[PDB]
Amino acid sequence: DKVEELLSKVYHLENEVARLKKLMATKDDIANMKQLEDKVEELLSKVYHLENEVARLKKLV
Amino acid sequence: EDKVEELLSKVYHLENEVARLKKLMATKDDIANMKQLEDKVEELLSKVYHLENEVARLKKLV
Amino acid sequence: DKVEELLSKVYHLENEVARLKKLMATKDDIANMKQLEDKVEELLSKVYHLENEVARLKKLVG
Repeated sequence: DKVEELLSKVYHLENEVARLKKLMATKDDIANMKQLEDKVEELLSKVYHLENEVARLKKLV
Repeated sequence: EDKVEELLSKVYHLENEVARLKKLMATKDDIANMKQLEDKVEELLSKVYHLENEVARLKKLV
Repeated sequence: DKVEELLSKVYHLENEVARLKKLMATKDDIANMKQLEDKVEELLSKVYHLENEVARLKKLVG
C-alpha cells in the first residue's frame, strides 16, 4: 500500500527528471551570452567612432 | 525487503541527478539578461540605420 | 521506518523538481540566442561596410 505509493511517485519523478534533463540541453550557456555581450561591446565601440567620424565629415562638407 | 531496497537505490540516483541538474541550471542564461542584450541590439541597429542614411548623403554631396 | 525515510526523501525531491521546473522557465532558449546571433551577424557586416565608406569619404574630401 505505502510501498506502492512510493513506487508510483518514484516513477513520476524519474520521468520529470528525464524531461528536465532534456529541457536543460535546450537552454543557452552563460559563456555564449558573455561572448555575444563582448561582440555587442565591440559594435558599441565601432558605432561610437563612426558617429564621431561622420560628424567631422558632415561639418567639412 | 526487495521493493524497499530497489526504492532506496532509485531515490539515491534521483538525488544525484537532481543535484547535477541544480549545478547545470546555474550555468544557463536568464531571460531578463537576454532581454537587456536585445535592448542594446535594438539600439545599435537604429544607430546603424541613422548612420547609413547620413553616409548616403555624404557620398552624394562629395 | 525505511518507508518513512523514503516518504521523506520523495517529498523533498518533489519540491526540488517543482522548483527546478519554474526555474527552467526563467532561462532563455538556444533558439532565441541563435536569433540574436543572426542580428549581430548583420550589424557587424553593416558596420564593416560603413567603415569602408567613411574611410573613402575621409580620403576623398581631405
